[PDB]
Formats: sequence, C-alpha cells, structure tokens
Amino acid sequence: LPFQTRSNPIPWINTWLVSQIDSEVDTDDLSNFQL
Amino acid sequence: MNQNLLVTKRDGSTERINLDKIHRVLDWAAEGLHNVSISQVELRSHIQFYDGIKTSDIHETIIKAAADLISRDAPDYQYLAARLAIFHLRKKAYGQFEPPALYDHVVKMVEMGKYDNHLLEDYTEEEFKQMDTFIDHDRDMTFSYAAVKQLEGKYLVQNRVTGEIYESAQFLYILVAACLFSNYPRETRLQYVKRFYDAVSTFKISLPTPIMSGVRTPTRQFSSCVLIECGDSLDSINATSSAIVKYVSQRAGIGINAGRIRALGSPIRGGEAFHTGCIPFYKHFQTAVKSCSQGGVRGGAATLFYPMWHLEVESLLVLKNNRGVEGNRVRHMDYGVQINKLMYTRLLKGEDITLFSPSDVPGLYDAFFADQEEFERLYTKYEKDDSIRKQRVKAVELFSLMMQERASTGRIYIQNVDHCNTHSPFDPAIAPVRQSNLCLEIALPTKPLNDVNDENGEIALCTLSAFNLGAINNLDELEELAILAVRALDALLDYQDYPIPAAKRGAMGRRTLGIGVINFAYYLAKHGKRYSDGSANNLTHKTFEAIQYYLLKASNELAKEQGACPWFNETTYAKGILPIDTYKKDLDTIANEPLHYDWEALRESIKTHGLRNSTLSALMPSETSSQISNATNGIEPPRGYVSIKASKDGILRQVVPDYEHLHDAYELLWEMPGNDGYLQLVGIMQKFIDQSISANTNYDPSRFPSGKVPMQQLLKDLLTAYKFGVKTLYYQNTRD
Amino acid sequence: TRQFSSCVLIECGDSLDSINATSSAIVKYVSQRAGIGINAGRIRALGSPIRGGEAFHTGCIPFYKHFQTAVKSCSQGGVRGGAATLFYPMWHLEVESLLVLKNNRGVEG
Ligand SMILES: Cc1cn([C@H]2C[C@H](O)[C@@H](COP(=O)(O)OP(=O)(O)OP(=O)(O)O)O2)c(=O)[nH]c1=O
Ligand SMILES: Cc1cn([C@H]2C[C@H](O)[C@@H](COP(=O)(O)OP(=O)(O)OP(=O)(O)O)O2)c(=O)[nH]c1=O
Ligand SMILES: Cc1cn([C@H]2C[C@H](O)[C@@H](COP(=O)(O)OP(=O)(O)OP(=O)(O)O)O2)c(=O)[nH]c1=O
Ligand SMILES: Nc1nc2c(ncn2[C@@H]2O[C@H](COP(=O)(O)OP(=O)(O)O)[C@@H](O)[C@H]2O)c(=O)[nH]1
Ligand SMILES: Nc1ncnc2c1ncn2[C@H]1C[C@H](O)[C@@H](COP(=O)(O)OP(=O)(O)O)O1
Ligand SMILES: [Mg+2]
Ligand SMILES: [Mg+2]
Ligand SMILES: [Mg+2]
Repeated sequence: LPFQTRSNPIPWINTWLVSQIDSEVDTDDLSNFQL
Repeated sequence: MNQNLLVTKRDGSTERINLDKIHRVLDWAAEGLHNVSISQVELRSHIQFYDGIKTSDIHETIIKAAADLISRDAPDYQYLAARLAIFHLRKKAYGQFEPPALYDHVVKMVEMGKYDNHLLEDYTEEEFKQMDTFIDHDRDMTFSYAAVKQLEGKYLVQNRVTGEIYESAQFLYILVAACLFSNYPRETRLQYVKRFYDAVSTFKISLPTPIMSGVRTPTRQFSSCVLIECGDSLDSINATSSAIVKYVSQRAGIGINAGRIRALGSPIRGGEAFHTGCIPFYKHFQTAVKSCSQGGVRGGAATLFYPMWHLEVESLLVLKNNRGVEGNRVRHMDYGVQINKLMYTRLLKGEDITLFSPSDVPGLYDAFFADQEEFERLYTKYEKDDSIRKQRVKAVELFSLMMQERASTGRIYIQNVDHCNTHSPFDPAIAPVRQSNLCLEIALPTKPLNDVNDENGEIALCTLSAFNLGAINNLDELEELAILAVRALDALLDYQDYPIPAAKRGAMGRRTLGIGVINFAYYLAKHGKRYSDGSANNLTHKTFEAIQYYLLKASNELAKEQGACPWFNETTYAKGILPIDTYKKDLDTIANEPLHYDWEALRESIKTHGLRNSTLSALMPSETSSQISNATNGIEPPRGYVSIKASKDGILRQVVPDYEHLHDAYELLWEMPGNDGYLQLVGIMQKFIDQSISANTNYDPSRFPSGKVPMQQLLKDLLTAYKFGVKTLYYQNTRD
Repeated sequence: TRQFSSCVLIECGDSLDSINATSSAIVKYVSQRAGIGINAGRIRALGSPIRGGEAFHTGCIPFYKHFQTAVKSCSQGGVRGGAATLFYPMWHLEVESLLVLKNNRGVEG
C-alpha cells in the first residue's frame, strides 16, 4: 500500500457501483410473597 | 450560462458565492475525526442556492446535515456537528470566533440588563481579568452535538423573542462559579471560583437547568423542585394556586398535595352547599401550571398527589386517560398515588380496601404518613363505623385500575409513604414527609398555607446537582467533589430570592439539597457489570455508600464553619440516627458488601456539630442537564447506542460515551429481561439516598405470550419494589 | 354566610400579582352566590417580551383559562353555579383570537 490508511471519503459512491395488558391476576400467587 | 449569484454575509454585505468557504469550515470541523466525509455533509445538505442567500442559513443547514449523519458506524459526527454549532454560536454572540475578555463582556451584559448587577459590585476589574486566566475556551471543543443544542436552546443567556444568543459556553461556567462563591471571603473566594469552574467545565459536577440557565441573570430562582401542600379550605387552595403561578414563572417544577381536599358530595358549611369535588380544583391547578412558563426555558409541569384510600380515587386515577368527557379529565398534569403497607396487604390477602373522604376520618390522614400503627388502628375502626361515609372496593380491582392507567399513560406514579418516613432524614412526629415532586426524587416536609404570604406554612424547596460517575477514577475523588458541590448549593440558598414567603421558610430552615448522579450506565460498563443479572449489586452498595458518606462529611464540616441549619433538631440525624440504620433490612439478602467508611466517627461528628443541610442526596432523572457531558442520564440505561432525545429544533442523536470501546459492555434498556435487576439497584441506592430516586419500570410487550403485558407482572414488580424499600416509582416505559 | 351582592366587578392588572389576586377574589365571590365580571384587557398580547426578553409571553388565553377554572371551581353545588363575563377592548392585539373563544370548533388550546 503506497498511501495512508483512510476511510472512504465519498461513501455515497457505493450506491452506484453495485446492484395490550393481560387483565388476569392470581391473588393466591401474590399471597405467596413477603413484603 | 453562469449567473454569478450573491450570498449575504453576517454583516449584511454581499459577495460572490464561493464554495471554498464551505469546504474550509467543514474540513476544520472534521479534523482529527474518523469515518466522516465532507462530501457527504455537503450533498446531504441539499442546500438550495438563491441570489442573496443568508450566510447564516447556509451554516445552519449544514449543521442539521452533519447532525443527521450521527450513526453507529460513524459516531464521530457527534463532534463534527458540535464544532459547526459551537462555531455558529460564537458568531451569533460575538461577531467573530475569538471571545472577548471576561471583564469586557460582563460590563456590556450588565449594562444591557442580561447579567445581574451585583457581578460588577462584588468583583473588581483586577479580579475579573484574573478569572479570565481560569477560562479555557478550548473546552467548548469537548461538547457533543446534543450538548451544544441544549446550550443554544435552553442554557445560554438569550432573547426568547429575538432569538439572539448573548454568551459563550465557558462564560456560563465561569460566571455560575463567580456568582455562587461571590459572598465567600476574599482569601479563599477565587480558589473556589477556579475549582468550581474546572469541576463543571470538565464535567465532574452536573448542574441543573435553572442553575445553568439562571445563575448570573437578574431573576434569582434556581431550585428545580417546589413542593406545596394544600389544605381543605378555599383560602388554602387560593394560596396554593398563587404560589404555583409564581414558581412556574421562575424555572421551577412543582409537586402538589391536594389529598386533603374533601371528597365529592361532602357537606359545605354544615350543609349549605354541595361539595363539587376535587376535579374542579385540579383543573384550577392545571391552568395555574400551564399559565405562563411556556415562553421561558421550559414549560411548567406538576405532579399532584392523593392517597389511595381517598373516596374519589377511582375518578382520580383516570384523569390522564385520553377517553371520556372533559368534565372528568385533567390530562396535562401527572399524578402520584400514595400507598402504605396496609394497602398492599389487602391486595396480597385478596381482601377489600375501604375508601374515605379525608374530612370524615379524624386523624387518619396525618397517621397515614407518620404513624403506621396508629393508621391500622384508625383505619380498621373507621371500617366498622357505619355512621361514617365509606365505599368498599376490591383491593385487586383498585390496584388493577391504577396500574392500568399507569401503563397506558406512563405518568401515574407511586409513593410508598411508610418508606418515605421510616427511612427518612426527618422525624415523622415533627416533620413528616407527605408528598413528592414532579419527578418523584424529592421527599421533604410541607405545611399548607392560609394566604399567599402565610408565615406559618412551609413550601419545600430543593436545589440539585449531580456527580458524573463516568468522570471519576476513584471513589475517594468524591470527597473533594462533594465539598465543592455542597458549598456551591448551600451558598446558592443565601444568594437567591424567594417569591413565596412560606418557601423561604423551609429553604432557610432546612437548607435541603438534592445531589444525584449521572452516567451510571457508562459507569457499570467500565466495571463490566450489568443491570439485570445483579452483578452490580455489591458495586452499587460500595459506590453509593461513598457518595452519601462524602456528602454528609462535606455538609458536616460546613456545619462547623457556619452553624447547622436552624431546624436541624427536627432531623433524625440530630438524634444520631443514620440512613445505614433505617434502611429496609431485606436489602441484606441482595447485597453482602460491608461498610467501608467510618460511619461511627461521622455519627458522633453529626451529633456534635450537626449538618448544614437537612437532606443531601436525591437521584433525579437529569433528562436535560446530563446531555451537556454527553452522559447516560441518571441511573437509567440508554435506550440505544445512538439515543434519540427531544429538543427545541428537533430530534437529537446522542452517542453513548466511549461507544467504540464499550458498546458490548452496555446493557441497553430493552436488552433487560425484566425489572428485578434494576429495582434491586434502586433499592440498594435508596439505602444511602436521603430522599428518593426517579426509578422507571420498563416493559416489552413482545417478550410476553400473546404480545400483551400481564397485570400479574405489573403487580409482582410493584411488590418487589416495596420489598426492597423503594420509595417512589417514576415513568413506566412500554416499548413501541 | 353574609354575602348578598349579585354583581362583582374585578379589574386585572398586567402582572402575576394582579392575576393571582384576581383569581383568588373570583374563587371567594363565586362561592358566595355572586356573578363575576372580569376585565382582562390590560394583559399584554401574545409574543410580547417578558423581563426585557427573558421569556416569551404566552398570551391572554392561558390566563383566561385560569380565570375560567376559578369561576367553575366550587359554586356548582350551592344555590347556583358560578358564571363570569370577561371584557377586552376591540383594538387588543389578540382580538381575532378572543372573538372565537366560545365557538365549538377548533382545538382546546
Ligand atoms: C476557529 C478556527 C477557524 N478556522 C477556519 C474555519 C473558517 O473557515 C475560517 C475562519 O472563518 P473566517 O475568518 O470568517 O473566514 P471566511 O472564509 O468566512 O472569510 P471572511 O469571513 O473573511 O469572508 O478558518 C481555522 O482554520 N482555525 C480556527 O481556529
Ligand atoms: C365555601 C366553599 C367551600 N368549598 C370547598 C373548598 C374546600 O375544599 C372545602 C372547605 O372550604 P372552607 O373555605 O374551609 O369553607 P368553610 O370554612 O366556610 O366551611 P367548612 O366548615 O365546610 O370548612 O369546601 C366549595 O367547594 N365551595 C364553597 O362555596
Ligand atoms: C414572569 C412572567 C410574566 N408573565 C406575564 C404575566 C403578566 O401578564 C406579564 C407581566 O408580568 P409581571 O408579573 O408584571 O412580571 P415583571 O414585573 O417581573 O416583568 P415586567 O417588567 O415585564 O412587567 O408577564 C408570564 O407569562 N410568564 C412569566 O414567567
Ligand atoms: N418546569 C419544569 N420543570 C422540570 C421539567 N423537567 C424537570 N423539571 C424539574 O427538574 C427536577 C429534576 O429534573 P431533571 O431530570 O434533573 O431535569 P434537569 O435537571 O433540568 O435536566 C424535577 O424535580 C423538576 O422539578 C420540565 O419539563 N418543566
Ligand atoms: N462567499 C460565500 N459563499 C457561500 N458560503 C459562504 C461564503 N462565505 C462563507 N460561507 C459559509 C461558510 C460557513 O459554513 C458559513 C458561515 O460562515 P461565517 O464565517 O460564520 O460567515 P461570514 O463569512 O458570512 O461572516 O457560511
Ligand atoms: Mg467568515
Ligand atoms: Mg373550613
Ligand atoms: Mg411587571
């Protein structure tokens, strides 16, 4: 490579060079819980 | 067929259009950046040349063009568009790039009435030229595009009718430092003015919107949060309304407590009139909030609070829902529902909840906050009294109604009032916490007013600031940073004015501060931790212990210097009780990190010398102010590597700090399986935070069967938050 | 409760102190059987500078909305509801926006 590494200065050129809520609750499951 | 078109320069003159001027400006801004393209910016500008085109319209277009190229593949555009915008703001205010001398600028601005008159009285020309050497105008080259647009849109001193920008970014910083320490003795004044300038201009300390936009201007009001309590009388409602109008007009955001207002149908004056209800008064509060502040930096916003057991609670929960008629809708305010342990217990047991009007249950309202035992006594007794007007609802249905309106609107908030008082810096008997603020991070005592200037009422003010967790390299750096932040805010309380006498009463009596954190998500990425898995639990405990310790130590040393705050005896600190004592003991099951700082020596030191400030720490969302340091706002995880945030001009693209190196360490908002990991971190933080935390809960409907979010999980998360002592719940974000 | 004057006339000055005083006076007298007349012609027009230019004046309408919620705030349960008439000069700058404030079309703002 003769030149420094560089990102594509014209990236636009590549375009041309290729083709609700589940309302159910379970109160028994909620009591199985310590505040 | 060359037409030879003309462009209009900034000074009105015209010359031949010369594209090399545009080339040079863009080449200047893209210098040192990676993966940017001058050509891309020019072609994507689609700039339409007409004879006589303003040169400012040309530049403002290429700013928008480079701003829209901010992407994951080309993140350095955040700096290209920022340099173009900083360059634009220099010309708008100075006519050139190089800013004038610090003294020359202050002289011109005070003459135009844009700066406060006192700056020239408290500082000499020799001191002004000496602060000019502190200024590093090249620090304007460290903002991102989102940061600069917030400066241009909100913070820099400007004309809201003309659009004329008056100052630079480094002038804002140096003058906020100058004004705050302007009352310090001259032997240490400029030492602080330099130190505080460096702290905020290198993004060690974050300053709120009213401080950034206000501290140097004639109008002195810089507390972000204003808490007003309303009593059950026309005199109190009138005073509350008048206080709101005053504080929306001066940069503030209100939390209103209208839970004391008696329910619809209650007798007025023995029975001479039918009580029209809460809604006609909430509507009066809404027009007060939106009355005048839409022309300033930001519009007025307020959150109104009421207990869950209020008789109208079913009518109040639906006030934001967009359906229904206007008579029973108050959409343009937010709401916080107040809940305690007894209310949650009725839900777990599947029992009922009895609804009362606060006027028909003597002593129940005050007990609802201060005395949890007295509440269960009075509540269960009043449930059996049949002469008292009541209405029973299934606790399951009432909780379902609240969470349904919380999920759809996202702005129905929760405040666990028992946690707000069992783990608070205040003695519930003397100064209970009965409400919160706009963003649910403030918890301060309040007492309603009988007139606009009622001396016996208390309006709670809170002044804010934040520590950039991404800018510190060692937790002990917080020691020096806490000293600088606390001193600047405590001096701000004596420096500013107060439009409502009752508000000055609380601010001078308690000197309540609310210092939080920003860049917490970026902080976890640097430590290779995540929100959801719980790998940040011990780190959060160690981090926020140091935050609270160095904040208390800073305010304790300041108490030795200038005396503790007048009403310090009303604090639990005065009794020798520390947050490390009153935190919820369930936190010991999600964090085994030991305390690493000498809290017992501070406890003795606080017993002896007190605290200059009644409160110190509060984790605010910092939606706007955190963008200045391009930080991830508050404790929230970023929505994406490039996040879209709102602004006056339009949408802003904000890149996460250190994206190229840490994009894998980040856990994005919707990359989280659930809320349990986040809510635990909020609980661990709350162990040390004086007030509260603007904690969000987030839900992705696609992560659930049938694409709908279950009410079961909304409640399980709400209960999980209470189990770990979370005081309040802010936004509920629902994806798409 | 001794209040028996049917008509109450309140004049509003171009200040937040006056607007606050006006609103509080409205609330008191609507609650005591009275019917209000409000003079808000002195309020400066939309877009005028506030405090030299520190703020953009939101206009009369955001304040007129505040006057309305005061009138309907509390007297609907009593003998009769609260009602008020607001006055402005024909040459006011917002006069084209004020004439249509009762028309049932347009948005709520
Ligand atoms: C601030 C700065 C700008 N620049 C670049 C950006 C600008 O294109 C240029 C300074 O802009 P100007 O001095 O305004 O030059 P101009 O090309 O617009 O010509 P004039 O206004 O006289 O008609 O130099 C630097 O090279 N170094 C710097 O430090
Ligand atoms: C007088 C009055 C009060 N109210 C409401 C506002 C307050 O929430 C509540 C109390 O008003 P107050 O101003 O306390 O009324 P009062 O002291 O004359 O009567 P009371 O003995 O009932 O306290 O009643 C009305 O809605 N309409 C009215 O006309
Ligand atoms: C301060 C302020 C005033 N206003 C409006 C309400 C009044 O109709 C009008 C006058 O307010 P005033 O209360 O007269 O404000 P001021 O005396 O501080 O400012 P000025 O010197 O401009 O009079 O401005 C707002 O809409 N929002 C605000 O924040
Ligand atoms: N008037 C008003 N106040 C706000 C708004 N957003 C936030 N605040 C106030 O600022 C405090 C903290 O908000 P924060 O997210 O830190 O906003 P910032 O500091 O302005 O970036 C809140 O408690 C509010 O009182 C707003 O949109 N309008
Ligand atoms: N003769 C010219 N023709 C077209 N664009 C020009 C121009 N001179 C300057 N510009 C562009 C380049 C910059 O992006 C933008 C702002 O330039 P500036 O240096 O701030 O303004 P000015 O040179 O008019 O004082 O205008
Ligand atoms: Mg130029
Ligand atoms: Mg009364
Ligand atoms: Mg005035």
